[PDB]
Amino acid sequence: VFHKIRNEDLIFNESLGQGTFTKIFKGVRREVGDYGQLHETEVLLKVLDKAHRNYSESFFEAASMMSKLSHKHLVLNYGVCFCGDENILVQEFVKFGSLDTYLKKNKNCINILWKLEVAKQLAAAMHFLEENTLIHGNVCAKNILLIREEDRKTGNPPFIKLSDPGISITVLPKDILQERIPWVPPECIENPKNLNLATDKWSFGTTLWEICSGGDKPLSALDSQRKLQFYEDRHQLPAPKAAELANLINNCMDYEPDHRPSFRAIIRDLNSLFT
Ligand SMILES: Cc1ccc(Nc2nc(N)nc(CN(C)Cc3ccc(Br)s3)n2)cc1
Repeated sequence: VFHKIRNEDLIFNESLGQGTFTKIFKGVRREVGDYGQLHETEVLLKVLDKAHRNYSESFFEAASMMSKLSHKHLVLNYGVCFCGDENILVQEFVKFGSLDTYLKKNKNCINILWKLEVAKQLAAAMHFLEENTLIHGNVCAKNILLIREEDRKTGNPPFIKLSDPGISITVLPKDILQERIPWVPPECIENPKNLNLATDKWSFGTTLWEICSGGDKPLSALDSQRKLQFYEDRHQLPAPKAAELANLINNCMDYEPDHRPSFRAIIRDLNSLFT
């Protein structure tokens, strides 16, 4: 059960765009913080129409269950505003935003070791979720949030978090799942009830492809029908431009869900690259 935030303490400043049946804003939350200090905290606001009751309930149940598992690589949600005809998730505002946009804005002038570090951090988050048997179901590079850039002087690496899960693919329209190929795995295209921890291993592979491809979207040239044929003919993605993780990508994007490796195994594989 999330902390309730009053509409009166939320200021909406910028309209940023949309997610899946959500509207996204930058704003400020007025709050009493540590030592009783009054703060105006920057927040990322995700707004759902309460008339889409099934979507809203799925969205907030997913955010709540994940926010019960505090972890350094899982986004902080401050709470929720049951805000009239809308329900609003109040999330921390991450300074550098989504990783796919970041990589594009930096023109993929990012070395493989940076990419490896981000993959290790995501894998650490996913291992924690796996140990907690919590399915995320929407792993993608847009949901990797960059808290801090690398600092070459100190040797500090970039630092990421994984965003909230959003509406479950067990509730979303089939057309949305197909648009989300190749993040949504083939078994969930066949039947969304096949959602399983194995789903996240597949999507982790697709996410690593995105990271290695500078924020390109795999299969962007394919409409939904060509994306179905992609899975029918059992194709794999092409090796990304930075090919060091291509084997891992393909091992995670296994058409047999039960064969996808555990996140402990994935981490050991990541740790073994470059001796
Ligand atoms: C330009 C800029 C810079 C930083 C941030 N900060 C941020 N903080 C959080 N917590 N999450 C996100 C990304 N998630 C996927 C929500 C969004 C979906 C669509 C958009 Br557009 S933002 N961005 C946002 C915009």
